[PDB]
Amino acid sequence: MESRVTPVAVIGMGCRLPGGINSPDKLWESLLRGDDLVTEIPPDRWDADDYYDPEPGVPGRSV
Amino acid sequence: AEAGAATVLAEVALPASIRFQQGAYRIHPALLDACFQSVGAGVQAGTATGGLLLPLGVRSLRA
Repeated sequence: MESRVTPVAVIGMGCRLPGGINSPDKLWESLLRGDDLVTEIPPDRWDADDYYDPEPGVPGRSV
Repeated sequence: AEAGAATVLAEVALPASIRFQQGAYRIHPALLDACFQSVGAGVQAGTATGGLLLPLGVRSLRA
């Protein structure tokens, strides 16, 4: 009543995230450690150097 | 270096509209011609004061 919607309780979660994070506790530990999960684009994905360009707005290339 | 400098250098890069073409050449023809255009600076701005010069080829090329 005080909440117009019936309150909902989260009873579990799952996650697979960069930097080897596959559990919420792993995410919490990484967050407390102040770790970063951003890295260079892996080559097997594609050639980052091929498409990289520091110049803004260059067609066909990313920044 | 000076008004009688025998060496010059220039910052050269393909235009954004063409920068993507670099993946299909050993040297992009436009970039190489731009490098040739750098010779137009010469020892002086008055180098070959009259008429237009055109390249006739080079002794050797080392990629």
